[PDB]
Amino acid sequence: VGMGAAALDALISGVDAALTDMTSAAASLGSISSRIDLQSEFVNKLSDS
Amino acid sequence: SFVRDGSGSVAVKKVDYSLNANSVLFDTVGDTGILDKVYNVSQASVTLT
Amino acid sequence: SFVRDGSGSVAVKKVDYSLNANSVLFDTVGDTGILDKVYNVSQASVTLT
Repeated sequence: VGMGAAALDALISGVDAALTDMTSAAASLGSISSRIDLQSEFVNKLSDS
Repeated sequence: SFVRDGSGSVAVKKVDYSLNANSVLFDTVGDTGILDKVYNVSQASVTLT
Repeated sequence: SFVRDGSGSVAVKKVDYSLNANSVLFDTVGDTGILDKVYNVSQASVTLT
């Protein structure tokens, strides 16, 4: 409220940086989940063997 | 996974996920993390004549 | 328009309009607007700011 149309660009840049960091975190979480799925499949195959 | 080393020993392997200041999502103590960090690409700019 | 720069930057572009001394239509305080001000009238002169 009453920002002044000067620091709004900096606020947008900070919000975008946070959004990019969260997108990277979500990608890392998805990669971890895929790794757990692959590990579970491999462990099941090894136990069967 | 559970791995039995060839040299007569056993161990357990783990998958590590790092909760650093980039994927913390509202650190509960110091408020230092995704919040309060800028890492902004640039700064507010104005073109003058 | 909303413009995302090549080097991972985001900014908002705006179209500017000037109200200096020829498009203000009764300046509130200074009384020096396009109306409510005196115009020099001479054959071989020009008004410079």
